[PDB]
Amino acid sequence: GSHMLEKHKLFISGLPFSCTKEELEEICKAHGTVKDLRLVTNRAGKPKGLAYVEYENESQASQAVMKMDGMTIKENIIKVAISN
Repeated sequence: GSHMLEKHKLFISGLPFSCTKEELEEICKAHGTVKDLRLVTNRAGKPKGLAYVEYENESQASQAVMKMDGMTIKENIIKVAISN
C-alpha cells in the first residue's frame, strides 16, 4: 500500500572553531544535496563543531562518507561516520 522512506543521518565532528553552518552546508552540497542541516548550539546561540546532516538518499551519503573520510578543513582533520 503506502510506505514512508527511511531517512539517514551522518555523524560529523572535529570541525574548526571558525566553521559555521553556512560553511558546512556548502560542503554537504559538494558531495550531494543537503536536504536537512542542523547545528548543535545552546540557548546562548553558540555554534559548535558537532552536528548531524541527513542526506536525500542512502547511496548519496554512503559515497559521500567514504570520500569525505579524512577530509581536511582549515588544515584540520574531521571524522565522519554513518548512523545505523
